[PDB]
Amino acid sequence: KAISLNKAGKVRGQTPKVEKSEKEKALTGRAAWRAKFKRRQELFTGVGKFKFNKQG
RNA sequence: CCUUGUUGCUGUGAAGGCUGGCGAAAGCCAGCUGGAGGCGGCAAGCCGUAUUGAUCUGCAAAUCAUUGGCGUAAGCAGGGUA
RNA sequence: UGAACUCAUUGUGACAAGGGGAAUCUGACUGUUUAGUAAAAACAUAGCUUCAUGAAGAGAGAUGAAGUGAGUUCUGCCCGGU
RNA sequence: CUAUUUAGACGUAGACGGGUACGGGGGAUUAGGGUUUGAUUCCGGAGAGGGAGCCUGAGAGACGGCUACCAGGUCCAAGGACAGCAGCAGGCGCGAAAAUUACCGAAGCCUCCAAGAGGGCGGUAGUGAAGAGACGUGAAAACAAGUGUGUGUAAAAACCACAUGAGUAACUGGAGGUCAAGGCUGGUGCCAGCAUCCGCGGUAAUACCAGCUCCAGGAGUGUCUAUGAUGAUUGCUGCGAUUAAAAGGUCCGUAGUCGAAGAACAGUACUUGUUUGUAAUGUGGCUUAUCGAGAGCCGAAUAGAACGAGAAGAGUUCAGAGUAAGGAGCGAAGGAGGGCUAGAUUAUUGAGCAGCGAGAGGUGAAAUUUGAUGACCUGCUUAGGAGUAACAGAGGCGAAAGCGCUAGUCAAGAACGAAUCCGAUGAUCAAGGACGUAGGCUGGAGGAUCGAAGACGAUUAGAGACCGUAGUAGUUCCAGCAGUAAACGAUGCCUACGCUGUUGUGGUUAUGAGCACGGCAGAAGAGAAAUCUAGUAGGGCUUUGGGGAGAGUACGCGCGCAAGCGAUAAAUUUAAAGGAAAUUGACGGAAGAACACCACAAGGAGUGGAGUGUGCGGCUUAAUUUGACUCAACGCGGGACAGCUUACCAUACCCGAUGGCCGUGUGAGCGUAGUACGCGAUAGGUCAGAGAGUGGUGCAUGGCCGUUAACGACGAGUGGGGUGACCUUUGGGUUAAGUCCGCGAAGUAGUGAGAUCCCUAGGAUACGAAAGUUAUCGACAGGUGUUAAAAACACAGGAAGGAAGGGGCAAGAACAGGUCAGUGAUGCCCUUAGAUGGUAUGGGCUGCACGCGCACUACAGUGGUCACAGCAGAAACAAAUAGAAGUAAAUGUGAUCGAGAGGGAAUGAGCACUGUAAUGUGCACAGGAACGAGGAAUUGCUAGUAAUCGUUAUCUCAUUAAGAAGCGAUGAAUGUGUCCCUGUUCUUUGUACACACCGCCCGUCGUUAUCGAAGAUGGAACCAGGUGCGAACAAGUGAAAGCGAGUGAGUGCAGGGUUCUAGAUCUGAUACAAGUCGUAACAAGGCAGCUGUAGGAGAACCUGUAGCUGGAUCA
Repeated sequence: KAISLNKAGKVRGQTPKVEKSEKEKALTGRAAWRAKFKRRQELFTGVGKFKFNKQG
C-alpha cells in the first residue's frame, strides 16, 4: 500500500519567526547565589508556601 | 529313467572348541584352533564377447589367430532304455 | 628374520603376470537361449497371492491349474459391460 | 641421541584433541562475602617482513652483522649493485578512534686509549576540554586577565618581586509522572514531530514548533558504547520446585560426596608463637612548597616458606560393650502379592430339531436393515472363545505399572512377640544393568463379544462428524522387540522434633494399653491467597527452574525391524504472558426456592373468515411529504386532510442588521389606466459580517415521556473478621411490601413501602322556611372459633369487615429506548431571490395488482313490521301540511310478517342543506353484492365486574364520528388453587468476557516483507601432518680433482581439520489495519474438556483404546 515523503519539515516552515528581545548580562558564581538566596527567604521557613513561577 | 567315468594349485576364513583379560551379574574384548560356501584368482576342460581381424575358386556346405566368460558344481560325458 | 660388502643404465630382469576412481538407466544373485548374422533389459529362480477337490498304488505340511518375480516399504477407488 | 633387552607411562578428581591467551607486582567497583580487568613507569619472557643456517667473541643462533629461498621494492651506462622505522621526528593507508620532519657543553645515568670526546637513552618546551587540584566573572566606597624591569634557565618561556595602565569577563540540558522547576501567549490540527519507560497530537496540546519567565549543575554540561553496581534476577554467607518456570515412571548399582555409644592412643593437616617474605602502588602518620592536590622522611603489612607449641574437633586401634543402625535366624499367625496343575454357576453369539403364523429392530422422532427359504418368542440338544455381577467399602496386598470363582502345589518377602547370633557390615547415587497400563511391531496358536479404517441410512447451507445399520485390523494366548502417559496425592530418599478428639486393618496384652500401616475433624503456627505431604531447622545425598515467543525445534551423535525415542542450540522478535489466587459486575443453551386471570388450569365474550370504516408495507404517479418496528411500531404522532392544516407537485407573484469601499436632489429609488404625469433619498452595486428554515444528525444534548416496576430493595455511624481489594454472616415461619416474628459478633437511627389527599357510599344536635344542603363521626381482624410468636380464614352483626371499594402520588441504579415534525429549549453540518423563506389559484396527501394490524354492521324468529305507552345520568330545544340535527335506547302491552319479508354493498333521474368553492352531509324513489357463525393461531376479564343498550350542554367540529374520554340503563358465569406453560424477582453455580456474548478466539488458503534449514554442482582462506624433489652451509676422506653424513628453507602431488560464501528449487518461523472459508476452545460453548498411542481428513480437527479432574459429583 502507498506511502509518500512529500510533507517532510512542514511545521518548521509554517511557524512565524519572532525575534529574541535583549536582556542584561546575568550573574555567575557566588553573585548568582546571593541573588537566589534573597528571593527564596520565604521557603527557608518551615511554614507557609513558596512558588517559584506563577502565571496568575 | 537305469548302470558308469571325471576335482590338481592357491586366496578369503562361517558354525563349533581352548587359553588370557574385564565385569555384581548378564555377556563383552584379544590371540590361537577348525574348515562352510550353486564364494574369489588360475590349470585340464567346457563355452562363444570383441577385433564387425584372417579366409570367402576356403584347410572347412561354419574353420583359424589373438582377446574374452565359467571352471568344489540348478558342471561335463560313454553305453542300455523310453 | 636382521646386518654388512658389491655392480655402467639395476634386480616378480627372459617366461608368466589386475588399469583405477565418480555417477545415472536396468535386471536381485549363480544358471539358460535363436547348432550357421541377435547372449540381452528376454527365460528361469527363491519368495508372495489366488483357484479346484476327501478322489487314489498318492490322501490336504496332499495333488493338480494360473499370475507376479529375492529381501525392505506400500499395494487407493469401481461389479455399470464381458 | 644411538645399539640390544623389559612393557611400561597417562586418564571421568577430565587424559588426548580443538578454541583462546605475554605472566605477575597491581587497577576499577565495593558495609561484609564478592564481580570484573591488567598492551601500558618495576621484574621476568619472546620478536625484529616470513622461515631456516652461521662466523667472531668471555657472552649472539645478533638483524642500525653475514648467507640462501619466498613475498615485496630501489638504482643503472643493462653488464651489475643496494636495501628492512614493533628507535626519534615524519608520510600513506585502515578505521568510531591518538601530538613537533622542535632546543639540549644543564639535571639522571651508560661508553671509551680520556683533567676530554660521544648518546633522539634521558631532560626542556610546543600540541589536545581523555584524568586530578586551587581560583576570576564585582564590592558598597573602590575589582582577574595587560605592560615594563629584575628573577628564573643550558638558553629560554611560564612562575614569583616591584612599578605602570585600566574596568573587560557563561554556557549546556530541562520545566505531564518517575524527577527539581509554567495548565502563560501565538502557530499546527493522529499532520509535522516528541518520547530510555509510561504516553502526547483527530482546531479548547502545562508533553510538537517558537517567544517569555522559572529550575539544575556550572568552565563546563548533553549523547553513544563496553563494564561494576541496582540484584537475595546465580543465592558460600543468601533464592526457589502442590497450583506461578521447576522432584527423574519404579528399582538395583560403581566412581563421587557423607557416616554410632564407651575406653584409650598418636601428631601430618588444624590453630598459634618466633623468624623470614613487599621497590612503586595502597595503608597509619609527621615535615616543607601562599593554600590544596604534589614532594620528602617514618612505622606496620598479604599470600608463600623455616623451626617450635597446644590437643577440643577430625583421625587410628581395642573388646568382661552390645542403637527406637543393619543383616542372619526362631515361634504363632494374616493378605484380590506372584508362577503352575486340575475343575465350576450363569451369560452373549452360532448351528440342529419342535411348537405358533405376522411382524421384529432402533430412536428425541424416524429411515437404512431383516421376515412366509417361517422371523420374533417358548422348548430341548449341542460348539466355541472371553469374563468372574450382586457381597464390595475414603477395605486389603504389591517397588511402581498393577491384583477379585474353587481346590492342590512351588519359591521368596513385610509386620508382630521374645534374656537367639554376628559386629559397622551403613545413607544417597553420574556411568552401567533389570521391570514398565494401553496402543504399536516380528513370528506361531486361535477368533464368542466389542470395534479404528472403509461403506451406507438420516440431520443440515454443507456434514466429511455427532445418531442408526453393518464391517475389517486389532481386542485373547505363547516367544520376543519397543520405552511413552494428567505413569498425579501435579508434593524425591533416608533421619529428627512436634496438640487433641474420633474411626479402621493385623498381631500382642498387667485388659490399663502399645507396635506397624491408614482415614477423618478441629487447633496452633505457616503462606500472596486458595489451603496445609506446606509447622520447627546451616542434618546428609541426588534430580531440577531463572520474562514471553522461536523450541523441546535445527545440526551432529547413541539406541530401535519400523513407528520413533533419548539428549539438546542459534539467528530473529516482543512489554508483558487466555502467568497465579482471591474481589465486584456482565453473560450462560444451569441448578433451587417464590409469585401473578395485563400467567396458566376450570369458567364467560370475542379476534383470525364476509362487506364496509380506518392505519401499515408494496407498486404507480407531476406529487402520491413523513416518524415509529418483540412486549414497550400499525383509529399512534391529540394524524375525523374540499380551502387552511401541509412538510409534497404545477403555474404565478412577493422579500435583505451593521461596517468598509464605489454613486447620488443636475434626482439614489417609488406610485400609475406606465412612459407622462404624481412622490421624493426612504429604500443604491461590491467585499466582510449578521440576524429565517415542518432542511440533516436523539450515536452531540436538555427537558418530558415510556420501560426494568409498581419491584423490595437501599444508603449512614459505631462494633467484629481479612494483608488487602471485601463480608457482617447458618438463608426457619409471615405480607401486597426486609411487611414482620424468631435467632445471632453485632447494635442504633432514616429514605422507599407504609403512613400521609381527593372523589363515591352512611350520619344533624348545625342552617333554611323551604322540603335540600353540608358534616373532627363511623371499621379496629374488634367479636366468636381455630392450643409458640407474627398473620389468616370462615361466620356474625353492621350504611360500610380483613390494604372498606376506585383512583392519585410514588426509591436507587439503568437504557448509546422515543421525540431536533411541540417549543424564541439546543451543539455541529447544509440551503438562503432562479430560496430548502412566505403568499395565491389549482392538483395531491383520499391513486390501486396485492400482503398485514385494529374497529363497525351482520349472518335472523331469545327475530322484522304497525301503533301505543313509559323510565336515566337530570333539568336549555324559533317556526315547519311528504321529507329534508336534537331531551334516550334497549324496554312494556297489542296487532301484524313467516324461514334469505334477515342484510343493505356497487349504481340511476332527481329534491334540499353547509360552504368562498362540493368533491362532504341530509331526504324521497328505485336497485338489490358477499355473508347461512369463521383454518393455523391469538386477546382481555373475579361483581354492580364481563357482555348488552343508548346518550353526550365532553374532546375534535362551517359542514363532517363507525375515534378517544366520560356517563348512566339492563345485568352474568367459574376457582378460591398451582409453578406444568409464559414470563418476572432472590439465593447457591461456571468463566480465557470488563470495551462486558453484537464479547473473546483457532487453523488452512491468497498477497507482501524479514531471518533460518535442506539441496545436484562449488569457491575461498588458514592450520598441522604424509610422501617426492631439493638452495645454502658443511664434519669426515683425499697431494689434488673430487666425494659427501648431517642441519634444512622453499616447492611438487594426494588427503584431512577448521571457519566463511555461491546455488535452480523446496520447506520452517515471525510481522502482516480489518482479504477468503468455516467456527475448534472459553457457559453442560450447544458431542464436558485435557494427556499418551494408532488410523483418517480442505482446514480448524474427527474416530477407536487405556488414563486424569485442572468437572457439571467431597453425598
